[PDB]
Amino acid sequence: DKTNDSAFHARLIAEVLEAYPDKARKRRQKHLNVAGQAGVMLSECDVKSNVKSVPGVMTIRGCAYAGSKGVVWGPVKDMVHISHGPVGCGQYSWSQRRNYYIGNTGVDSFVTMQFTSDFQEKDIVFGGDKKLEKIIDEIDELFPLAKGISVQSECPIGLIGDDIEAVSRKKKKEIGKTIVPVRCEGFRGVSQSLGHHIANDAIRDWVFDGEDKHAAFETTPYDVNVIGDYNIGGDAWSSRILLEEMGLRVVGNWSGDATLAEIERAPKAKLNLIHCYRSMNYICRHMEEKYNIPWTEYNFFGPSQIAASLRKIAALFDEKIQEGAERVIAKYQPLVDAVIEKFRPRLAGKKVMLYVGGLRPRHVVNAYNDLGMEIVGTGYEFGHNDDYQRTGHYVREGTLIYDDVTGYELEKFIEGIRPDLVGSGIKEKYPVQKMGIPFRQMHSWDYSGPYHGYDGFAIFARDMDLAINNPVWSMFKAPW
Amino acid sequence: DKTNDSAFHARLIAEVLEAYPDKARKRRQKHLNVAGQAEGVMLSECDVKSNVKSVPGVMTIRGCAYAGSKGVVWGPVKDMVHISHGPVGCGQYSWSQRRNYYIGNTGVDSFVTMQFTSDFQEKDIVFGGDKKLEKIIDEIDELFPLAKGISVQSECPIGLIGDDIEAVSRKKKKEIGKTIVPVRCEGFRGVSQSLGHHIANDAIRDWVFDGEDKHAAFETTPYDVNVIGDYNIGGDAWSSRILLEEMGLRVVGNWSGDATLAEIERAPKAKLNLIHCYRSMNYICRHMEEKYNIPWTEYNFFGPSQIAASLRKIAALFDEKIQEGAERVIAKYQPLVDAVIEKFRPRLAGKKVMLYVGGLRPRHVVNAYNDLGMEIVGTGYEFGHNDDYQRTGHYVREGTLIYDDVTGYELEKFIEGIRPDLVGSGIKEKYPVQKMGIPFRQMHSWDYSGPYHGYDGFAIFARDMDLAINNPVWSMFKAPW
Amino acid sequence: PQNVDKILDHAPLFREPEYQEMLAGKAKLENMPPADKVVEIADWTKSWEYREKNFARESLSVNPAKACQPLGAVFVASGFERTMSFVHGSQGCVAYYRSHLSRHFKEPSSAVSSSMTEDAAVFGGLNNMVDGLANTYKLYDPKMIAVSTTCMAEVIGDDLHAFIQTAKGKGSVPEEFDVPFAHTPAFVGSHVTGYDNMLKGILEHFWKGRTPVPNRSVNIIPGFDGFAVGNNRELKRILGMMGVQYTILSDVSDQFDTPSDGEYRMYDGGTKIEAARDAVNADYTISLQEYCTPKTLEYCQSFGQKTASFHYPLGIGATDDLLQKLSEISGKPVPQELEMERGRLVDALADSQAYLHGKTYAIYGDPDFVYGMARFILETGGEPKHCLATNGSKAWEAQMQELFDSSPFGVGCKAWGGKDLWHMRSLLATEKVDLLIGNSYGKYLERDTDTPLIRLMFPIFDRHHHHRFPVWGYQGALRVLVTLLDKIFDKLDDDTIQAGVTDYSFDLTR
Amino acid sequence: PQNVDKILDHAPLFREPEYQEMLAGKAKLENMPPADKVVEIADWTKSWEYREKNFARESLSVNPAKACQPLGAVFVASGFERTMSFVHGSQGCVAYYRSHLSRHFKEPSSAVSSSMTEDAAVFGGLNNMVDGLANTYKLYDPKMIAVSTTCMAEVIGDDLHAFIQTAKGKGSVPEEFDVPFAHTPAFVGSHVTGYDNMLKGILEHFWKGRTPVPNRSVNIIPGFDGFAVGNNRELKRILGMMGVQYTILSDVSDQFDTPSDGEYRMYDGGTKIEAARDAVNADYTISLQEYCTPKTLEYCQSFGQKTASFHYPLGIGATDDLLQKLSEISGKPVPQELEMERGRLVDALADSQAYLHGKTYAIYGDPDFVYGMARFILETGGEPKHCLATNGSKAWEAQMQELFDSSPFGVGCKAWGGKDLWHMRSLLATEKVDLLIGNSYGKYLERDTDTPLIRLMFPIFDRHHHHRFPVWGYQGALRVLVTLLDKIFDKLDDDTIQAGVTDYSFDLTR
Ligand code: ICS
Ligand code: ICS
Ligand code: CLF
Ligand code: CLF
Ligand SMILES: [Fe+3]
Repeated sequence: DKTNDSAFHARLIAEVLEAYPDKARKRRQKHLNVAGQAGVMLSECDVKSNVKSVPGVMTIRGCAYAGSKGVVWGPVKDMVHISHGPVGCGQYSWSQRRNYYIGNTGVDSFVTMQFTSDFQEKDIVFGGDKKLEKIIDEIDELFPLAKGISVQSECPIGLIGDDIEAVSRKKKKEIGKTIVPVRCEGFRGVSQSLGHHIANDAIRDWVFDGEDKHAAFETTPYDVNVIGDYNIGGDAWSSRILLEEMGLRVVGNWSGDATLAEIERAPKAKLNLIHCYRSMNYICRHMEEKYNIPWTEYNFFGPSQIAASLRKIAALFDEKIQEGAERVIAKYQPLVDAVIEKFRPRLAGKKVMLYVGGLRPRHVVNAYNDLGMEIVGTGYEFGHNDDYQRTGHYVREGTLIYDDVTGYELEKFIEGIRPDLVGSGIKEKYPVQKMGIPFRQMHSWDYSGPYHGYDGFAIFARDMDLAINNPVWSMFKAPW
Repeated sequence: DKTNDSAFHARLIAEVLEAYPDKARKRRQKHLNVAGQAEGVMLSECDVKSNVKSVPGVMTIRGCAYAGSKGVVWGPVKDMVHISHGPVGCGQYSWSQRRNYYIGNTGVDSFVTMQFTSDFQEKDIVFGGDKKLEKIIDEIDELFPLAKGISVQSECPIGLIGDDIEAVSRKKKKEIGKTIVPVRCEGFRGVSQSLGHHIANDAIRDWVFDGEDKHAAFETTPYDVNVIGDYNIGGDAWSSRILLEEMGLRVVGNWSGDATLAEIERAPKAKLNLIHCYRSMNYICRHMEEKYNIPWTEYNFFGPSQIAASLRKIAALFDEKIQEGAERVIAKYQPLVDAVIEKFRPRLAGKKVMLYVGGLRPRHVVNAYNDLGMEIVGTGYEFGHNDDYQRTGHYVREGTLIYDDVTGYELEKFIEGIRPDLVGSGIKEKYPVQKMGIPFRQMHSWDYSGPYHGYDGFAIFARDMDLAINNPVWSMFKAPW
Repeated sequence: PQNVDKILDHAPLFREPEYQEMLAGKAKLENMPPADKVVEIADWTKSWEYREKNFARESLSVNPAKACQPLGAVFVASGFERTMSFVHGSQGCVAYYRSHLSRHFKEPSSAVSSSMTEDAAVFGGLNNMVDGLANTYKLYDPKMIAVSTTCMAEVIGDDLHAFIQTAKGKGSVPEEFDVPFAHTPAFVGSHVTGYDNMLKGILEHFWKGRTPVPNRSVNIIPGFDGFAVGNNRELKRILGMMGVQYTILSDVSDQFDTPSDGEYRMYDGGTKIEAARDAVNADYTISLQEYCTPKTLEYCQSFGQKTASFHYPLGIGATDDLLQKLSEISGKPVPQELEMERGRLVDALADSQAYLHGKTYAIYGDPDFVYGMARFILETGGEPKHCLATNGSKAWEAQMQELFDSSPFGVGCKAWGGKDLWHMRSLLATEKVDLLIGNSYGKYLERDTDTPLIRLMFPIFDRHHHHRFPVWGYQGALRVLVTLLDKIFDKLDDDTIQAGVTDYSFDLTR
Repeated sequence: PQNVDKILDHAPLFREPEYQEMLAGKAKLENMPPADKVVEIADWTKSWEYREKNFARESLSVNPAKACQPLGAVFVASGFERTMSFVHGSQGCVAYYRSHLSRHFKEPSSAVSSSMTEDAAVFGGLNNMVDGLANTYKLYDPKMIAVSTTCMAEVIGDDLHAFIQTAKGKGSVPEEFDVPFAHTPAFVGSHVTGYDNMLKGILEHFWKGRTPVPNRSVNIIPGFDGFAVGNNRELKRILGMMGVQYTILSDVSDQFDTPSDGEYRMYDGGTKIEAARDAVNADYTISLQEYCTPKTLEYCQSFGQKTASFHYPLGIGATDDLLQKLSEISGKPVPQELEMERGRLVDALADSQAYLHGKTYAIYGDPDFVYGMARFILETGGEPKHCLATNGSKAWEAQMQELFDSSPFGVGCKAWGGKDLWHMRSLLATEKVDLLIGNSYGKYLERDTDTPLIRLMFPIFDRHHHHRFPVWGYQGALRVLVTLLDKIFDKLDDDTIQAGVTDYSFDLTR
């Protein structure tokens, strides 16, 4: 019946560490911890991060191709993204990330499609550059509205010494459309993270590194880019409406619903609003050095954070934008109040465990708190030390923390804690439901959303309620 | 196995008669025969007794007078509400089952594919249903205000309990100013659907024609006809009408498929009645010749031989101009007829068909089967009269097996024995026949296809007979071990 | 025009220009209301003003969802070994009973009429019974003839017992030959009532004045069921796995699903005549549909049987309840293979519940179908907002209300007994729901109100072979579940298929 | 706006005026082509001119319908008792293989990576194998570890046999512990090839250098199957009724359909390790999918087994052929309950064939699915006009052509091997067909060309639990049949639901 949570979580860490052989145990012991004690820091999440996954342990991580093609590049709607290498990676990543966009797909946008070089054995032996050249021509003919092409390198490309940069230089001249070679082969790095850095540097080197090109663009003192909202279930649209209502102009949202033109213009803006710090702080740092554009972190999960974010951002401008913030916060109050009254009674006191990639494991916490729910465990697939640092702004002391958690560890922590909810990904969902524990996907939003912004908060609450407070759980135990 | 068909059919008659007790046998022996030599042109003589009581317990295929009246004649009239008056049964079973097609907003300006019923409870059987009917008519007036009229289709109890629906109809027509037609089509009357037709025709005469002429404003032409007795099965009357219009006629009304009450009301203003279904509606055509001096003529729009002969026969009743239109229509559609015949006659020629339908189709479709090289080796009517059997001899060859009000037993034994290539009958015959490994096409509902009337129909007709006979399913009946 | 390379049947054909022009020409002389008047009255029929009047109806039924007793009689009688339904009365009835069943099962339906005509109103129908029984027996070699009545034979008041004895006296059938009978008046209740009346009649025939030799077996009556073919097979599979000693009383599962192999089987399967006779010995009789059996269960009670009645058991809880009752009766535990099926159904429901939670439904049919369906809906987190049964009593409305109160997803929900589909139309128009669960007549409600239909109730005329698959059991519950989800997902793809306007939400994975 | 009583998620939400206005505003600065230009290029992409160029492609694949080998390896390895797939190579692969399977079955998919990083390119991947095998064995207590390879490990050239022996030398797993391995290079063939390669690898592990002790049993390999869960149960039911002595090699039917009952089962069911070992004794091995097993059948042939391969048997003839072969092998006749099922399927087809005759289809997927589906279509009088398999060889095209030639409904049908769904789009645009049979990626073809999709091929992502029901067998053929008819009726109701314009053809009975 009774427990101490900090000490119970430390026990669960010790239990799982006993299952490993000594070599794997030494590597894993520094990835698991209980949050200690330290705007404001609630707690310290001291855990090692961003290193090799241990072999054979059933890590949840993806590769750099995921981080580059799947995450950063694939959402850019008016480019064709070539999954360069064999058929696999582009099939599995085809239309699985719900980075929404407006377009005619196949005609003026190319997101929910697989374009691949479909490497055969002749391509591994004799190289694939001659094939890429032919491919680019074929794209130019059959998808003429594509304003550009990216070459997303899968594992073999770098291993066989193909020169995709030569090809990209050559064909950009030949067809007059931007070509972006990305060295996001899965063997690089340890996770999706390096795919982000590589992809960001590819934007810098093959999009920003060029002419003119929008000297005609009229600017305002209120121009921003939203950097790192990939429009999951329309998240960036429900973020943008609030920023516009506050009086800002969104030059470009990177990279959900983004066109190449929007990205190309990012240097003309006054300020970068970075939501996903992890995937895109790299380009924001470049944009502060080269152009003198400052960046700021915000968060649009739940009414506390949205209010704090609108105010923080507006304080960077003037009186007029500050007044708009308050007007937006005031406008949406009846909605916030209605959501809280409907759903907080149904969710307050409930315990949540989380596991996501590089941002959401901290960023959603405050929205769960706005509904009275506590986060008892969280963790990142590919967070860096600076993501764990920031996690302490959100989680209380005694929260179980796990970096690049293993299937074994995560199953044992969920069995032990029996939270009321788990928020993680597709590969975690079904086992957890089988254990009699509600689960909501915190990557795809379980095919729902948006969760960002105020229109999002309603849907977020509806979804956590419908998963927890559902008749299916009472029917797990057969009546005999 | 070699056979002589006339004698084989006579043997099958003898086989089935042996299964009956003596009393039923004596009644059934006069309903079964082989078409004799003949005593347009007569091909044979189909001498069989007809239009009498069905024998109890024999699995007759016949319906009742309510079918004939509500299901057949009245229910297709689109801008009337038809009350199935009595308990819930009859109007449920007959709800939307006859494909008497129409253009309308159903529930709003037309009421065909609906069941309106008085839903008789025991209190209604004991204390009478007239007070209920009165209330019903008010309720129809309120909730279906676009209904130009109401018919009261009497189910079995009404006449048995001495309800006076005619009093009610008189009373409420005055009260609401909309035609009300009480029909005494209770199922205990007659022996079949047939009497339902006569009763319904006489109800048209007595409660629609018997009134102040509603349309004195109607401009007439020398080329005005009514099409009488095409109920628009799968759009049959629409594909018939396009040909009659193209020939130069004006169709005042088509009875009763896609019909409005207005069209029926105006029938006396026409110059000529084109009767397709002789059986269901010759009664009103005879009335219309006595009272208004409007002559009638029989036509047939099943298959190109008949359509051509029909267009010509009809046009010969008018003048040079309409006769030239006939030839223009026949000429216009010849490439289509030629194309259908070239595609489908090779696939169907030499194949043997058995038929069983109600009162018209058992003869009327034969010539269209012959236009595709198919022969009719057995035919028969649920409720034909002597004059239908007379006319059957214009269509079937000597030696054709003929069966009136055939029984399930008899029909199964005849199909097992003859093993035709096709059977054309109704829903209650379909499935057993397919189970015997024999192709079947519904000759009432057209198996949810159609139209079959006219030239556009003939293509669809051929397609359908081909797709049922020439399909891979038959070769898979025998399992390979 | 028509064309032999791509033949146009009625649907595309009358959309061709020449027919559109000819139909416009015809319309000008039809004296139908003008198009502005049609729009006006259409909108009016979907209003609240109209709904109040439509619900104020006292006498007129429009589009009722029920048939009359003899249909239920023919149905139940068809589930006994080589049994022919003999409906004493007018013959048009029998053409209709048979056509109705055939259109649903896509199968033969055999039944005969005594063929009473007008003269029977003055002389009574004796000769029809005597002659009819004689001819039905000689021609169709039945082992049992099951007599029911059309409404004309009821009004006339023919004494069936006397008539049948007279028939035996005149040698129409052997003296010991089985001719159970029942009064099945169309003007009381509905088809479920005739199911009950005819079944009691059959049981009374074999049981009258006998003394049981008790055994621990259970008689199971499935009731009037559009899905009899798959359901009874699912039922038998379940009972087999459990090892229960049973007798199904009335099993049409083979009769309405005979093969197409070159032989036409007039009769196939059925409750054996001997098993019907030994069924009086069972200590228990359970009905799977209360409203199909009250008279029959009362009769079984008159031989000291204990009785239980369910409501068309659909889903987890209802199946659990049936299994528990079976287990209690048989003394046998639920076997592990059935716990697996159960656990797998739960798994399906948990995987898919995001799409079911909050969905709102209208449901109609026979009272037991509606109960069982509404209950299943509540398990999924759905709301059975408009439940309706034309043949549903006030006692039924109370039971439905108890069902609603058992779950928080019941709050809005009403049960409308004795209302019809024109009533339902006004409900769907004024209080929109996501989905309609009914029968083929419900397509007209789909057309009139843009409420998609799911067909889980007799009759299903415009789809083929759904009856071959179960809806009862854990397996059947999984079919129903997948049938709902499929309707929901089609609808989601249709909402999101328009390129550049709605296809932002056209997810590959759902 | 948003509203707590009727909450709008993404689909309806972004259709609200405020978002429509904001999205119009965003579009003005997007530099996307104007709407007239989009219409022009859209129509152009549906043209014949475009089709000639699209089919002139030599290097670019767009929307291929295939995965890479390791998916097939993971799949087949998952059908062995407590077996963990271990994919030696990079880990992003494993995330994807698992996600793909999970989204299809709505189930867990367990697999592990050796987690090779950049260093393994210079030093080779030995430590990853040794450490990986150690950790997988200790953590997940498998009975067998089945090693496959990602394309990086193939290019680097690691010697798997040596590495695995080294691993055993260092105590990572017990010396006698089962670690079968296979090269599964993504750049050869597809997922069906990895099924074959891994399966051979497993069999070779247990069979190498042994001498059979012959028995009359048959090994059955089902191959790569989106419907593995229902199909394998149908297969077993059939085999049980026939009384055939068999072993299924790779049965994922329990692994991808575990219950939700409070316990998570990492492993469940599977071919027993001992049965895989005794499978070398069988005189026969049959594959239900040729293209999943050629290497494996050759290996079985190397132990003197007689071998037969089918093409995803769907429908009457294909099932008949399988049953006959089973009967020839076992000596046992086909039992009467299976003739009944057969005769009942024939009955369904005969009842419903008016709606199937003349229908035209496009079909795509794995080569065997496409063969078997096309064949079933021909039984119904349908025309499999556009058959397509991205992973289909020329030898397959010849086999398809032989199938076409066997029936008059084959005239004009083509089999397009090594083409993709962008190719299929141009076929559907230029030569319209009634229906598309494929997988969830085909929804994009439904959108682009108004050709309704029927999902009978892996993966099915946007429908739930279809995999739980068979498509093989007579029972499965009936499901397929009903799935076609349902799509067809339904399209017919949608063509005829518009009141006063098209609803003349809205038949209650079909
Ligand atoms: S990009 Fe990143 S794993 Fe910042 S790779 Fe991943 S659409 Fe996650 S926690 Mo999938 S760093 Fe986005 C993410 Fe977060 S794909 Fe999405 S949900 S906010
Ligand atoms: S009316 Fe008659 S039984 Fe003449 S009652 Fe019957 S739509 Fe038949 S042979 Mo159904 S006298 Fe019409 C008929 Fe013929 S309903 Fe139809 S097909 S041409
Ligand atoms: S880390 Fe793509 S699935 Fe695997 S075997 Fe090669 S083709 Fe196939 Fe990342 S980049 Fe891709 S996803 Fe892996 S392979 Fe490397
Ligand atoms: S001959 Fe009489 S009019 Fe004809 S169809 Fe029969 S009842 Fe009706 Fe039967 S079906 Fe039932 S019992 Fe009465 S109500 Fe309607
Ligand atoms: Fe699951």
